[PDB]
Amino acid sequence: DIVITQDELSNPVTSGESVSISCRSSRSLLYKDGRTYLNWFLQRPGQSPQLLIYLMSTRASGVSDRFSGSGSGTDFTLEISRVKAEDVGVYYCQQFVEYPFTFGSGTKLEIKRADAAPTVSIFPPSSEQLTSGGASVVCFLNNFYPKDINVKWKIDGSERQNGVLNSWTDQDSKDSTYSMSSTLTLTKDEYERHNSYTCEATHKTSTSPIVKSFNR
Amino acid sequence: EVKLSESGPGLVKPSQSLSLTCTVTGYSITTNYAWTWIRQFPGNKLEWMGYIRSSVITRYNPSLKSRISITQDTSKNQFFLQLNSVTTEDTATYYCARYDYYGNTGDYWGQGTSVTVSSAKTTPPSVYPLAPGTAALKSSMVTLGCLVKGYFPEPVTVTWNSGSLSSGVHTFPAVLQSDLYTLTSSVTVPSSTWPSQTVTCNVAHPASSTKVDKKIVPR
Repeated sequence: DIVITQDELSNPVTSGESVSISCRSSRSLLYKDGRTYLNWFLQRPGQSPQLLIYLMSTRASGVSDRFSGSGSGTDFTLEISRVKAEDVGVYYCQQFVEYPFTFGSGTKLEIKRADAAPTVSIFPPSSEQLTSGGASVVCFLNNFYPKDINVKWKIDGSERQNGVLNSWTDQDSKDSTYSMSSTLTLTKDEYERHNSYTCEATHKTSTSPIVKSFNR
Repeated sequence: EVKLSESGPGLVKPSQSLSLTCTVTGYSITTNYAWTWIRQFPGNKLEWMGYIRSSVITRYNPSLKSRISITQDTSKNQFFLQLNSVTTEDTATYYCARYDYYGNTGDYWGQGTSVTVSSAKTTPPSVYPLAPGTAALKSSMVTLGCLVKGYFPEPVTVTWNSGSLSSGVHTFPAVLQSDLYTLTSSVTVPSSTWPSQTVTCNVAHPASSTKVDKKIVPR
């Protein structure tokens, strides 16, 4: 079958800049009718794919003129002019000339914005959970940029790595930041045997870890 | 003005048959469009599965062998996907879409429906409030949360004050541990509006028919 390749973007793009994304096909997508059967989609974080361009260069209804498609029969470019925060997501090309109408692997667009420190919040186990025999300590590290961050847990001053589960959001469509949750899960017994719990964020925006603590 | 919507079981056992429905409103399916099924795997790879067009013509991805059938019910303006002999490799989000013959779908895709293929059992989540330990700066912001723990399969939906609180929410991707998922959601509001106004998270798990509200109260 036709093999479709999409290239990584090496750099994040600032609001207002324009960026070109590449898609390549091992076979010409130009058909007998003179039309080139190549689509571009955006999939915004959490959403269904949305078509931007079909027949290589035609915009779908309602699609901003900021999006323009060009190409040969085998090398294609999507140019996104004057990038907006809401453009963040993964851009997929899809050949539409023959089965199996293969989608490319996608190219993620990241927005470059000003650095922002994480807003850190810590939460003791709920009384309801304690009743159940479990104890989860939750820490949110919210709306930071860039995405690179380290979280460290300390129990009574000593680092804890076991029982930590982390989750990270995709880049925000409105403010171009990232957020992260860190949950330290222990048995009720384990939790009752210690006093001081600390969530500590290391991020480029601060020389010192940004720490949040509570005493049981 | 066209709208498409997928429906069907979110959990199917291995070797069993997956069945989904696409309900189309606003446009007749006895038309010259490729009424199509697409799926997106964990990790986000997209795969074209097949279409039905003009009521009686179909085409399928050869990768799906003879496991796939696409049919329609004209009376209900619905088209269907059947996928037999499923394995864990068929775990994906399933989408229906209306493709024209030139490749144009616009935004005529469904919201997608998650299908998990597993022998594991449906388990409802326990929902826990996340309040702050003490008092934090007033005339500023306060973050609250909910821990949605120990459910299977995906997905869960979290809202705050039944959708009234939409900005400043972060619902994190679930983490899988021992065939059970755990997710947290945070919400940030003016310290002026809490605890003076109520803040409650609404958690739904369709697979287990769970729908729980948990009010965040000062501890």
